[PDB]
Parts: sequence; C-alpha cells; structure tokens
Amino acid sequence: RKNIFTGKRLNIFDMSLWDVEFAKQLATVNEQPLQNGFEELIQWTKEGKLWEFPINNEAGFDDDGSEFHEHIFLEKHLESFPKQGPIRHFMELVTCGLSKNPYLSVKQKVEHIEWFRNYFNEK
Amino acid sequence: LSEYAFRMSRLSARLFGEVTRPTNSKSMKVVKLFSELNHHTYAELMQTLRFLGLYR
Amino acid sequence: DQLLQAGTTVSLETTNSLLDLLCYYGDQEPSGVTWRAKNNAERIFSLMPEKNEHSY
Amino acid sequence: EVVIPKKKTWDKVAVLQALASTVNRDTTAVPY
Amino acid sequence: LPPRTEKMAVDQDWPSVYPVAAPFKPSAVPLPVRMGYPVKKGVPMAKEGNLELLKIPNFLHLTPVAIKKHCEALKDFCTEWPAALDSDEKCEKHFPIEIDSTDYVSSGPSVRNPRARVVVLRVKLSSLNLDDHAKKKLIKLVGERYCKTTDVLTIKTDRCPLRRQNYDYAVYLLTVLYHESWNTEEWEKSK
Amino acid sequence: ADERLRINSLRVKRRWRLSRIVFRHLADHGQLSGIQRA
Amino acid sequence: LHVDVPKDLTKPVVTISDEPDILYKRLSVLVKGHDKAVLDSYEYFAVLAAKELGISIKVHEPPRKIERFTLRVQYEMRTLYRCLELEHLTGSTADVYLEYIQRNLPEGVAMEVTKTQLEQLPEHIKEPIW
Repeated sequence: RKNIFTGKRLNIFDMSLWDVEFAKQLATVNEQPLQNGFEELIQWTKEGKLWEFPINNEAGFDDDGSEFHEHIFLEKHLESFPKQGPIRHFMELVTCGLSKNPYLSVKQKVEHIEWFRNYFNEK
Repeated sequence: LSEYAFRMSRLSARLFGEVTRPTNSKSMKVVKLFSELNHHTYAELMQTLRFLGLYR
Repeated sequence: DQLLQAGTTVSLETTNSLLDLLCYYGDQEPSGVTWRAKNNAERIFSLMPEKNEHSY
Repeated sequence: EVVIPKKKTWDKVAVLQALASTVNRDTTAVPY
Repeated sequence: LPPRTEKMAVDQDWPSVYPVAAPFKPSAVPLPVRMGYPVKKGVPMAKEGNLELLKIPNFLHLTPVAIKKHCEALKDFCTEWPAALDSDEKCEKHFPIEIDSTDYVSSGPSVRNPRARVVVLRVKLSSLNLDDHAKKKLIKLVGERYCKTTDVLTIKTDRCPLRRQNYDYAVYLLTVLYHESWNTEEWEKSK
Repeated sequence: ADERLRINSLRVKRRWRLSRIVFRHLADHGQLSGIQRA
Repeated sequence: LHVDVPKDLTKPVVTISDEPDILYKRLSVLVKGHDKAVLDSYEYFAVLAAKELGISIKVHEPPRKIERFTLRVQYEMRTLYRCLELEHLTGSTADVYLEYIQRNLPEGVAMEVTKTQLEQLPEHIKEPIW
C-alpha cells in the first residue's frame, strides 16, 4: 500500500565522434513530421531559410563593424601624399568623393587610396 | 555676394563635408565618379537532368 | 599507414580520433557489424606508443 | 511624469509559436 | 476520391482549416463560389479547376474570427504608451528630436534596399538653448534646412552605408552645428 | 572595374532583359506582373 | 476537435527586459499594389488588428500612379496606394504589429514603413562647452 519510490536502495552513491552521434540520435526521439503550416514556418525560420519579421533591410550586414568616422573622415590616409601641392588638392577631392560613397566599405576606400599612392610613387 | 556670406558658406562646407575649395564644375565630375559605384550554365543543367532520366 | 611509412610522428589526440572513428564504425564506411579479430582498430591500438585512458 | 515602459524582448519565433498555439488540429484533414 | 468539404460541419473552426496563407483549394474551401465571364446562355465557371480563383490572393486564412483569435494571443508582446504623453503638444515638449527612418518590404531572395539607410532628424530650434547671435548663426549656417514657417531644422543623413552610422552622423552634425553656432570668431566681430 | 575607372578619372526592351518579340508574347499572356495593355 | 484537445500549450517566452523601450510618435505604412480589391482587403485586416491591439490608426488613399510605355503596341502599369498612419505606439507594440501584418502581406503588394522615433537631446548639447 506504499508507493514504489520508497524502500531499499543500493546505497552505494551519495549525490569526439561518440558525443556528436549521441547528440544526433538524441535529436531523433523528438523528430516528428510537421503538423501544420505554422510549425513549417517556425522550422524554416530556425533553419534560417525564412526572413525575419519585421523586415530589417540591413539584416546579416554589419559592414565589418565600421563606424561613421571611418567612412566620413578618410583624410588620415592622405598623410603620406604631398601636403600642400596639387596632388594634395586632387587627393582631398578623391577622399571627399569616397567619403560620400555609401556602396563601398572602408577597406575598398583605403585600397583605392593606396592604389593612388602607389601610382603617384611610381610616377 | 558679401565676403561674409563667402566665408560662412565655406565654413558650412567644412562642417557638412562638402568641398571647401570651389573647384568650378568641370573638375567637380570626379566627385560624382567616386561618389557612385548566365543562360549558358542553366542549359547544361537541363542536359544533366535529361541524362539522369528526369527531363522530358 | 602512409604517414607511418614516411616516418612522421602522429600526435596522441589524432590517433585517439582514429580509434574513435574505427570503433564507432567498426572499420566500415558510413551507410550490425560483428567485431572481427585483428581488424584495423586493434592494429592502431597496438601500434600507438603511449596508451592513455581515452584509447582504452 | 513620462514613465517610459520597459522593453519586452522575445525569441525569434515567438510570434509564430503564439499563432500556432492559437489554432488547434484539423479533424477532417490528413496530416500536413 | 470525394472532396473533404463534404465532411466539414457547419459549425467548424475555420481558422484550423486555413492556419496560414495557402492557395485556393476547391477540395478544401466549402463554398460554391463561381468566377468567370459567362458565355452566351452560360454561367460563370465552377471552382473545381478554375485557374482564376487560384490566381487570387485569397484572405481565407484571415477571417474576422481568425484575426481576433490571433491578435488576442499577440497582446502579451505589447507595451503601453506612456500616459503622460497625451497629445503631440507634450511629445514636442519632452522629446524634441524626431528621427525618421524607413524600411522596405519587397518580394524576392534579397532583403537589401539602398533606400533604408536614409535618416532624417527634425528638431525645433526653439527647443535648443541658443541666444540671439547663436540662433542667427545657426540659421544662416544651415540655410534651407531651416524652415522659418515651422521653426524646424531638418538634417537628412545618407552618406554612410548603414542606418546606425547615418543616425550617429546626424547627431554629430547637430552637435557641431550647435557648438560652432555658440562660438564667435575674431572674424565674426565686424558683422 | 576599379582599375579602368582610375585612369578615366584623370581624364529594344533592355528594361526587363527580354527580347523585344518575347516581351510582347509574355505580356499578352498576362505573364508579366501588372503589365496590362491599354 | 470535439474531445481530443491539447491539455496545455507552450506560450512563447516574453521576458520584460530592463532597457527602456523605444517610443514612436507616428508609423506610416504605405502599401502599394496592382489591385485595389487586395488593398481594400488588406486595409480591413490591418485596421481590425490595429483596433484590437489598441493602436490608433487612420487610413487614406494616396493618388494612383500610371507608367505608360510603347514598344503601335502600347502597355500600361497601375500602382495604387493605401497609407495607414499609426500613432502613439511603443517599440514592442509596433514591432509585433509590423511582424504580424508583414507576415500576412498579400501577394504582389509591397510595403514602405516609415517610423518616427521620439528621442531626447544629447547631454553634450544641453549646455555650451566652456
């Protein structure tokens, strides 16, 4: 007349690929077919096939964690160029043009500046 | 044009990042330049599906 | 076997991974297999120099 | 006094889970 | 085989039949709906096999009962507007700056839109602590961005690629404009 | 693209990407979204 | 389901964070379509959802646009509009409402959501630098 969780016990205690496959076959015990459309949408969202809502038009894009000062102030890369000549004028204009380019990353702008540096160095 | 308007305008240009030196307009073009930025393969897919017995 | 022939010393963790794979699949490629004496896993286990808890 | 409410954050699929729990199984249809 | 509309009761739970946006299924929709320009001494085409009914973006998955039963469950995700802000008069008092940003929903594989980076800051100059000289300088400096009728300064930033960067740029532009308006040069003496 | 631009700086229904005949064929069938002939 | 019903359901986890919520003065949802009936049905759906979620909504119809082009054979494209201004809604309510109505966006209809967040002046601008 007593519940099965009371009685004699052992009393002996007191308080790689193997793991990967173990977890994979744990995944199976709760592997049932989709039961309706909402579950299908949830499954695809978890898989990442579906867009996130509300739509963020810049989702998955962070521009390498760049800051605005790295895009708008690009004149620090013109230090190795002439400081008061006509090349200074042309490069100031070029960096003004690059700083107003929203389609380019900072890396592309700096490599443009470096190409100009190299071309003038050869000449 | 009062020279006061002139230097106040070129200060505005420095603050907002426009070209401070007015370089006329013909040489202003490169600012615009730098401000901006396969039916073949699909057919051998169709051929491959044919070979595998899944097209036509 | 190629690395052994080349005389290159294989690290302990790597050979442990080898024995993991061989034991879990029992010398067969991924799709019961009965344990065969003198199969590859036993040869790897015998060939390794210092045997730790993980290999056993 | 402007008491700005605290932001509520929810999981990626919370809205879909709510909408799914909102509808029950169809008795006259085969599985989806 | 027979359609399953024959097995549907007249008091069924319709939302469960169409949980989500699904196309018109004549074997699942229990309506004798017809559509099509009739022929002479003819009738509009029946639903079974009608491509025109299959072309409609049907709202069967969104019925008033379904909408209510959905938005009743979605209430748990909402917060309450601060009751102190009863009208726009107090909104323009306690929160002077207005930041306008846009998102675009098209259909396709790419979620990107070039127009989502634009940010528009709007602030009334009367909310900023500027003296006579400061306000004169700021107005002359901004130019057309200031509208005299509304007393509003509108700074639109789109230079940076992202939207947070443009918002930061707009904030920095406002910061400089204020500080450089509150400054008098040796040049500024002889107006 | 970048290389050619740098030196330069110092100095039919293409709208839909269809053949002009084909665009008529598609649009007559109603295939194009919103292209109603008037 | 007359007898067999789920006994309990997993309500999604919505945790009340400590960070203060965003406040939106206005939220203009401009929906564009080739069909006026779809836009009317979507207007009914969105308005009903807005009334039930407590959001204040006002609807109007911006003017229709026409793109006419000749290849003689002449073709035309219609763009009809419906603009839904929500007012005085917080960040979470706006986010959930937008998720709902954008997931339920009908075929061939695009959306342009303009959000006007309310913010305070930066502390740097409260007084001039000395």
